Amino acid sequence: GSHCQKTSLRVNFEDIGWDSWIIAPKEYEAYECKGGCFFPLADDVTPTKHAIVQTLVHLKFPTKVGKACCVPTKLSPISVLYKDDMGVPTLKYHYEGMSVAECGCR
Amino acid sequence: GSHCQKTSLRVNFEDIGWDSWIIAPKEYEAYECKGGCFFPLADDVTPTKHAIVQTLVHLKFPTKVGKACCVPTKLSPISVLYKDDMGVPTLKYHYEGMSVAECGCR
Ligand SMILES: [Cl-]
Ligand SMILES: [Cl-]
Ligand SMILES: [Cl-]
Ligand SMILES: [Cl-]
Ligand SMILES: [Cl-]
Ligand SMILES: [Cl-]
Ligand SMILES: [Cl-]
Ligand SMILES: [Cl-]
Ligand SMILES: [Cl-]
Ligand SMILES: [Cl-]
Ligand SMILES: [Cl-]
Ligand SMILES: [Cl-]
Ligand SMILES: [Cl-]
Ligand SMILES: [Cl-]
Ligand SMILES: [Cl-]
Ligand SMILES: [Cl-]
Ligand SMILES: [Cl-]
Ligand SMILES: [Cl-]
Ligand SMILES: [Cl-]
Ligand SMILES: [Cl-]
Ligand code: NA
Ligand code: NA
Ligand code: NA
Ligand code: NA
Ligand code: NA
Ligand code: NA
Repeated sequence: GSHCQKTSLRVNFEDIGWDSWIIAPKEYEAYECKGGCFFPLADDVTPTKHAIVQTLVHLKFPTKVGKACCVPTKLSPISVLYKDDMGVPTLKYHYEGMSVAECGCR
Repeated sequence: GSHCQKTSLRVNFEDIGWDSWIIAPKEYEAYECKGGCFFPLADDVTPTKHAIVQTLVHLKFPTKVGKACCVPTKLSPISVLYKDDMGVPTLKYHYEGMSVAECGCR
């Protein structure tokens, strides 16, 4: 059963070019939503009626319409130590939208 | 600029096998979110920080991590005339989550 779930994704801030303004941490766990949104669906997929309808339409017209996507439905914040406009290391205690909390078909 | 926007998708309830319980309408406009989530991004894409971070990581490791997805971020309801458990045509005035209102990279 390769369905929509949260899997591991470690993100190094230097690789994405954010080390120019983020001092710490060097890496953090962002996770990622991976998996198919096809039927039969599952309980924790938590689909919208539109993703269900869209998946059905994709099944009958695969070349015209795409299928639903496994995306983050809830995000959690992290804390980062960034450079202030005057070079002062300032802590952003709740940097929102950085880590995946829940996944779902949308 | 092939970016994340709302495009047309007409859904026939008979094709998706929902005509067994939905009397009317035969078809309705559900729309769909289509388009790339790559950079440079746009204003109405309205990305989360995780979709931005994920797209960056995808750019540097295309085979390990997938990119962000263009998905519905807000849904609108429709009205359907369905069969009651005793065969009575009943109107569901607000059948939620059926039509796309806004799109975005998630
Ligand atoms: Cl299965
Ligand atoms: Cl199902
Ligand atoms: Cl829904
Ligand atoms: Cl939902
Ligand atoms: Cl297919
Ligand atoms: Cl397509
Ligand atoms: Cl979100
Ligand atoms: Cl706290
Ligand atoms: Cl904060
Ligand atoms: Cl923030
Ligand atoms: Cl462009
Ligand atoms: Cl951008
Ligand atoms: Cl965000
Ligand atoms: Cl947002
Ligand atoms: Cl690519
Ligand atoms: Cl992949
Ligand atoms: Cl939604
Ligand atoms: Cl009304
Ligand atoms: Cl209602
Ligand atoms: Cl409803
Ligand atoms: Na087709
Ligand atoms: Na997907
Ligand atoms: Na999200
Ligand atoms: Na790679
Ligand atoms: Na997409
Ligand atoms: Na949605």
